[PDB]
Amino acid sequence: FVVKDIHFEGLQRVAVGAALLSMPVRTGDTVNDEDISNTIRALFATGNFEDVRVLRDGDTLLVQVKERPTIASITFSGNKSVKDDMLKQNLEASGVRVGESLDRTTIADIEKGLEDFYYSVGKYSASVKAVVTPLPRNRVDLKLVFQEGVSAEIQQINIVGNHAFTTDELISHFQLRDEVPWWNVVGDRKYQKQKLAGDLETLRSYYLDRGYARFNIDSTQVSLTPDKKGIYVTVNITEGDQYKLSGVEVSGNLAGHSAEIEQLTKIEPGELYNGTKVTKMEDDIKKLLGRYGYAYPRVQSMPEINDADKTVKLRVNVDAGNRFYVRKIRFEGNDTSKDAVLRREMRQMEGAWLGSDLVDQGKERLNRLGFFETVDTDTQRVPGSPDQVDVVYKVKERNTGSFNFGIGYGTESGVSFQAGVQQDNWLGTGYAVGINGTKNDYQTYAELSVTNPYFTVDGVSLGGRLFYNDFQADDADLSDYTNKSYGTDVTLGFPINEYNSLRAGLGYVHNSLSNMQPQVAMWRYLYSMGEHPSTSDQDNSFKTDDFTFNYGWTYNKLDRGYFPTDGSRVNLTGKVTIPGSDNEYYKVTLDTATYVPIDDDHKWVVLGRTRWGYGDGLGGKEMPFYENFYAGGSSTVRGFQSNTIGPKAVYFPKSDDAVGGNAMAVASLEFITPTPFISDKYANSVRTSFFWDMGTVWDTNWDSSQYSGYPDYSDPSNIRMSAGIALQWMSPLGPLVFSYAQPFKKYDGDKAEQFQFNIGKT
Amino acid sequence: KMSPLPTVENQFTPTTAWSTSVGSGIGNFYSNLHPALADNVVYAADRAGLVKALNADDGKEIWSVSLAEKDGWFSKEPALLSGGVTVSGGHVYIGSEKAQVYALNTSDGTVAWQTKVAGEALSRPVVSDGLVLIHTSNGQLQALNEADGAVKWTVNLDMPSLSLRGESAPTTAFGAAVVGGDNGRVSAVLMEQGQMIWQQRISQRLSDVDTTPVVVNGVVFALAYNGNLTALDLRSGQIMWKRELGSVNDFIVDGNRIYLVDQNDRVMALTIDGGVTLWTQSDLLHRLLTSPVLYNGNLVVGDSEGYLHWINVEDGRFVAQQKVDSSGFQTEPVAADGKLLIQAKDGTVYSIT
Amino acid sequence: FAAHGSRYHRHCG
Amino acid sequence: ERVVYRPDINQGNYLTANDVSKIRVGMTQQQVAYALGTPLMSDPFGTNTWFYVFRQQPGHEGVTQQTLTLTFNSSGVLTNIDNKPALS
Amino acid sequence: VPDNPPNEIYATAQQKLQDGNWRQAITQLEALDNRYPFGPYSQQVQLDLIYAYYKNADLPLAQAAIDRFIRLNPTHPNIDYVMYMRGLTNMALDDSAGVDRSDRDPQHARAAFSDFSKLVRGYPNSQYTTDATKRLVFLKDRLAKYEYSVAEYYTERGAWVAVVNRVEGMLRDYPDTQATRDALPLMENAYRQMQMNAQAEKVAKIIAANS
Amino acid sequence: KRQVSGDEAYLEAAPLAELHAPAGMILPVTSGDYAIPVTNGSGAVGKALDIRPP
Ligand SMILES: [Zn+2]
Repeated sequence: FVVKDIHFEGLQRVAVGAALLSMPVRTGDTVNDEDISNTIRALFATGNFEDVRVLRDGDTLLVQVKERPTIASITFSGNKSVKDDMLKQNLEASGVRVGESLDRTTIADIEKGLEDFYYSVGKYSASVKAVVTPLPRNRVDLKLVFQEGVSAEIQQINIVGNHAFTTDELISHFQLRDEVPWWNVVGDRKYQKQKLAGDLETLRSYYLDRGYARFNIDSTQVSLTPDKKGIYVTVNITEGDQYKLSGVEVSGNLAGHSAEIEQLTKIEPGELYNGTKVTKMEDDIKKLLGRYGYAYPRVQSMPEINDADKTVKLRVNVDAGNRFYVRKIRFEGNDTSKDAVLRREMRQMEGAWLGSDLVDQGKERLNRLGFFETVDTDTQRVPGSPDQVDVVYKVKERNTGSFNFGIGYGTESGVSFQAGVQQDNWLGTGYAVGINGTKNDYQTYAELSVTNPYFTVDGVSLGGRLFYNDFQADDADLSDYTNKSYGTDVTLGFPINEYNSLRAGLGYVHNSLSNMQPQVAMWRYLYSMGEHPSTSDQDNSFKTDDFTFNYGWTYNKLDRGYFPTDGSRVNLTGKVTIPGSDNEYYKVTLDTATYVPIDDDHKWVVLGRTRWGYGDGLGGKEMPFYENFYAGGSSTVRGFQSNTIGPKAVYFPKSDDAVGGNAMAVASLEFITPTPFISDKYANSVRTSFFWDMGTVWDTNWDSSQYSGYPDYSDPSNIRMSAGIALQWMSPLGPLVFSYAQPFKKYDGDKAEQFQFNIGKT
Repeated sequence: KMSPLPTVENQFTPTTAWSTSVGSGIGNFYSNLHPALADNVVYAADRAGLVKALNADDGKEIWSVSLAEKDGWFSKEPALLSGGVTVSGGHVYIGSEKAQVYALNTSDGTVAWQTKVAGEALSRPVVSDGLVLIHTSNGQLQALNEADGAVKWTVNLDMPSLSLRGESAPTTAFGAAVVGGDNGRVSAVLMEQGQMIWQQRISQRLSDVDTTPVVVNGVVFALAYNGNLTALDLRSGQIMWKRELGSVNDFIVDGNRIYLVDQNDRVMALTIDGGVTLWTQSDLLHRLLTSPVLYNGNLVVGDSEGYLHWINVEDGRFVAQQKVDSSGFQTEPVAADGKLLIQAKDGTVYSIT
Repeated sequence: FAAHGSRYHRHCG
Repeated sequence: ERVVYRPDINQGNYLTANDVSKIRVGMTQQQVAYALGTPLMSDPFGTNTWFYVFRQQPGHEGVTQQTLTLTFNSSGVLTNIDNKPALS
Repeated sequence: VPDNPPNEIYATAQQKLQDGNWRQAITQLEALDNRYPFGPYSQQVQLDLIYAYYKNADLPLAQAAIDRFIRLNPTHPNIDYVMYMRGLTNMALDDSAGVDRSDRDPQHARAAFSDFSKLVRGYPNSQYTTDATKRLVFLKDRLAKYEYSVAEYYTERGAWVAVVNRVEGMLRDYPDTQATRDALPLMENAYRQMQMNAQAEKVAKIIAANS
Repeated sequence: KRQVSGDEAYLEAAPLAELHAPAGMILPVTSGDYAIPVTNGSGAVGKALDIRPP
């Protein structure tokens, strides 16, 4: 047979010219059944068709073919466990995408791919089906239906071979969890291989930190329950004896700093081996070699062990490397935030010698802002220069605007509500604005604030606020009056060190008082101000306007933000009225908290707290009665009802109502011990303590000589005391703390409240 | 999904003879702990400890002892008894998850010897000519001399990346042991030193593990999860006939017929002479069943909902149904010397007429 | 005892 | 003033006595580059001059700067050297 | 969404594309392209699709359509139109809903400059060249202002090597722009601060010579 | 959002201006990458060009 022509049928989409180019045979060629078979198998090999059929017609080589149907629609059903976009990402494999061509023969591959995907999610019993429907013009649509099954969970975590420690102590630090109480927050019983590897390396570190130089992990097995609901984890370990440290030595390309490195490497004899100390020593060697301008200092250490003496000798090798210089720093991805907003956070200077630790800590500084989802870094050698590089940062922004709401309860103030909206990166400028409000039983508050974190390039900040307040005293168990106020402040921040900073600013406040119940302590102040209200009536009012100068200082070296075990925190604040205002007074406060561990494991610690306050008028006038100090309650002295400590009211026509005083002193001492009866797997999440409290409040201006029939409220000798027990943990509803204490030294007007608690943020 | 309970009329009314609780049960932990009977006394155990001996007839306690350590701030740690209870001679052998193997004398429960093995002992121990064989979680097979408790010989077996919880208890015939494996393989070892005689692959996620095997009249029968039932010669790993069945539960052979429970919880019958089915009883599907036993001319199978089903083997039809305990039944029943006993997922032990 | 606001506390002795 | 928590501000090439001491008159640009490293700035307005600057301002102290100016012939041969070890 | 022959599909689509909102004009276009991807209408459908995606502010889909067409048929007679539309598409990403936008990322402007340069170099006699030239002479100044801003930050930070290098690079790359003419006093100040008076005088001569 | 740029305006800015070289010195050599191509003729500018496809 000779090709007079080639005739096509069914080529509705695939080009006839493309097929004519694609066959191994052309017009005029001698053809047999072998060439016909080659043509049809080649057309099958093209992949555009599902059913190729060919024939030897009278005057042409006939090809009649149905092309592969084109998929025009993808739909899902029953997939609610996993996101539709996640399904779309998963189906990117195997050429399953809209607009392309496929066949029904590959459905099982999709089935098994989806099954494997949900197995990787942990849905070991999931099942999937597909339904396929064709359409004219050789179009086709498909739908996918999903059954999620049941997600497996970890049943037990077991360690065999340990003898030095109990298994619960080792389990307690792992990411995976086998027991989760309903009243605590410790995690979830999901299984992930990355978390398993992290737990394995944490277990290795836990033994390397205590002198077990010969520690090794033999094998690990993961087992599945026959119903495929539970997962079992078991690790095999073996540990030898503890080893002592005999000494260290260092050699290599030290580049002349050998004595300075050697003075850093010395360790006293008799200490146990410690991998954390070894790593810290080598990191300090890298840092010290890095401040001399080397870009990539490389160090390495291997331990030499002697099994006869149970001693380890440490060998360290150091390679200085070379010097590079930074030619340019570029940012990309910041399509909204200003360039300077990112460039401010860097620690590497452009046009200076490179520092790798500086680049990493600049990445961390940029990541701490929270404006970006992810941060990446790359160092690229500029072409044609042996020793110049460019540093490039990759960022992806996120929406910083949010609105938040909260609720809590406690004996101190009852039900509390919180609500507000905030925007941290206004127009990509770095400014922060927000509006906030709060309501308690006895107080209602609202404010609006604006803050510029960089008023000066060194970190000096500038901000202000505008507020409104509404305080009603009788609902707080005080003497009856009502105070509504508004004003505005402006303040500066000035950091001078990593741990402490200064503060200063100005402010204005306007006060309005009403419904004042007549009493001698209040009307002393009114007479001092020069007003003579009517003793028999309750319907008096008073107005004042003041300008104040504020300052402060804070010191904070605490070990960690939650459940600290070491450090101290001190805060001092002041206030004074500049001339031209109505009142003339000053006030100063100071409080202190410090932790002193008594155990090497930092599970037995001692806590001590204090609080002081003082204030008086400048001349002639007195401090207003609404600026007084208060004591008692869960915040100040446990065991006493809120605001009950101090002087008491004396009406004009004595009672348990407290009025507070213009001087205060409070002290406390507390012992923290491990919880006795919680299982060790999560015993560290609950803190239990015993305390001893004391404090007093007195009014320095009380003229005792004219009021012999009443106690002396100017005497600071009336010290109150109490002692008890308290405990706290993180509830699913939020932070939670309980207390029970009994006062063993009280006076006539003090009302006790033995059981106190608080739930959530208040 | 799980099928609802069937409706039947009972040709006889089984009743509880006596019941005695033994501490807590195995809980929700999957384990192999089950009671054992010999010489008209019954031994049971708890996961925390508390090995207890009870007389067969009255069910009253004879002696009790606890293996847990009892020192602390008013707290104690469990011993995690997962290995099954078997008795031979005057000793009682129980395994533990802490890699301990305990031997308690029958007279008073005092420990005779205690030996630490290479891993978690999960299979029920078997006793043969002074040696006890234990299949550990990490794939090691060890033999301990029953007199002193010392290790005799050890054989190492491969372990896949993922497997089913549980291990295959070996069986012994003609001085050589036969044991399954987690890699879908059956191996035979000589008893004295541990020389490997022959090995064969039975199976086709990719999980494929084995139960205990059984040997009769010179041929070896084996079964593998999601795999193939097979018949093997004792001389070598030659294969006669094969079918597409798989189960993690035990199976029983009698006369010329084989009874088993499918992993899909389907009861079936097969012939020894060839792989052909006699009848199929498929209505308890996806209810978590247990391995079957033969008692009083009937086939008795527990249910995880706490029901006990009686099946007639002549045609595969229900004959009875009973509710026993609300806790459920996971472990296998045991029947010997005219008695039938079972332990719930709770510590209660039942004696059934 | 009385329900002063939402808190429950002694207004008595 | 100086009291605020500034970072460290490094600028320019890093120089040492062992490196500056190796420079002799008549060496080529390639040898000078091998000895010290490529300079971060040079004269752009039409003279073959290289400026080496070593400036530091660490912590809570003042500035310290060293300069080293090298003048090269049109053939690429060093002809004059000028070392100023202290800031004016 | 009703099924129809393409003659009145395109008739109705074009009738509601020449005027009215784009939100329904797009919808019949993807329906026509999806159901009848191959046919006489293909090229016109693609070009109208690009126009609709651009004008409806669906910029990434417009990018995808242009990038598909430009290599699907690089021999089309009206390739300059698509090339200019890519230029417009890239230029449209450099602003958003004023505050000065110069400080932000300029990569889109750089891509737009390259795109318009390729257009004006490839097809001098095309009708779009005058507007392309105007857009790129705007883009040059926009690119210069970013380097000016960076130098103005470093002159406040107090790093003088960075300032002189930035201003020198700006002088090398954008020699004839208002940003460079306003930015060279920073170079003079940095030279005077590093006690390089011999160079400070030369920069002073330049600033004195040019107004 | 950002639909304003689809009807863009005010793209016209100040023209470019060359720098003069003082006596006895030279200016740095231009990179040449961002050099503006020279053109001839005239055409529509701004709104006067039709963006509608052919
Ligand atoms: Zn009250």
